[PDB]
Amino acid sequence: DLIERNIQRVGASLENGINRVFLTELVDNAQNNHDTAGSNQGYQALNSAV
Amino acid sequence: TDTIVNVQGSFFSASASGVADTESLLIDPQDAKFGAIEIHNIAHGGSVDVELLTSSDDTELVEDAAVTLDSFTGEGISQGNQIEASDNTNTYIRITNTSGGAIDIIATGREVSQ
Ligand SMILES: [Mg+2]
Ligand SMILES: [Mg+2]
Repeated sequence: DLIERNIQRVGASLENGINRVFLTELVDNAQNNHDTAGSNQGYQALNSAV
Repeated sequence: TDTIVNVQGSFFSASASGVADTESLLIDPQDAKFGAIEIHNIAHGGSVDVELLTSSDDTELVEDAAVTLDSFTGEGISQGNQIEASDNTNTYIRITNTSGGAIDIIATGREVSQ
């Protein structure tokens, strides 16, 4: 069913768009930052960000 | 990723006050807890001969081999040495006073694993 396929593509394509807008905002406009400086990335970076 | 702070291994020192005109500081690796020593510094209150000895006995100095490393003159510091001795190699370092009187001697460095 090509109309169902294309309905699925149109849906997924828009959802991807939502996700782009979301992620771009989320990354660009966070007021806080944890500079890992190539080290202690992982749990310590997550905990430091919290 | 794991990050460790490195502190240098145990300090070692031998010293004598008023060592007489032909007497000596016998630096013995038995006094170190890791059993071997690396002397970096020799502070001498007058002229001295430095001698490296191997013992024929495991725990007392009975001279098998003896080499005079250097002669230092005047009062001052020799530093940045790696004069090396250990108990299991039966190695002793001797500093002999050659001044016309009594002097003070302070040797310092660090321990090495036997
Ligand atoms: Mg802040
Ligand atoms: Mg020995």
